[PDB]
Amino acid sequence: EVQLLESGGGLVQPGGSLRLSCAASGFTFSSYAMSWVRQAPGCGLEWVSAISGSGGSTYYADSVKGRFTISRDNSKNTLYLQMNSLRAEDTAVYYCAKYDGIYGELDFWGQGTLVTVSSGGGSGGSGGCPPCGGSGGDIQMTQSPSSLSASVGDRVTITCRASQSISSYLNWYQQKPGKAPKLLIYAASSLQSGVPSRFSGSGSGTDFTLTISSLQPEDFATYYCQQSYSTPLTFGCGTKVEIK
Repeated sequence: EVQLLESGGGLVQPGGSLRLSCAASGFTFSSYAMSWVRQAPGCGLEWVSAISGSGGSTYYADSVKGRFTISRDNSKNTLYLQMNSLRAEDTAVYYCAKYDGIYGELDFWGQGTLVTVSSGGGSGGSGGCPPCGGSGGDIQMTQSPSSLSASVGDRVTITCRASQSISSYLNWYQQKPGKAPKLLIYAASSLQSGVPSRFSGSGSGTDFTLTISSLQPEDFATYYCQQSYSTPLTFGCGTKVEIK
């Protein structure tokens, strides 16, 4: 079993510091880049930072540049996120994820740790949900529809549009309430091992589709697309598939 176990969340005061860790096991740690991905309460997925397998290259979303430091200890099989000058808007669950060097999908996720940045003066400082689908200079991911109502047995198709051509470096994830995301499709159309055959994807360039050929009860969840063409790795806003 691949295992990723995060530690270090908790309550922190604005301006304070936190150091997250993620202990890896069940795969050759130094053979994979790793990512941190966060999800503010009731919001979508936002990519935070990435580090190369050697540790020599690091990448950051612009909102955490200079405050956050990603690092790794390949002898200890541990990934770190040092977070300084924390802001209310950093409140989120933080996930570490293993990155695959060929297609760029995040194929295994930890279970997340909750970071609450608060001084008790109201929850409005967090700014609510951030702008999903990307920010300044990012590849924008437009996911449609935002929500849909369907029933067991229906065929449903979700679409995802990138602001530039990304060839087939597009991934789809499923997230159930209170759970970490799970990779469904990578490279636009390849099924991840263990994923039911009722899921399929297609497309290349800017336009992509995810189809569930027959909606089963366990498939009511939120689905996110994600481009892995270029850093910052952008997630769509998500489609919620709910019962009618």
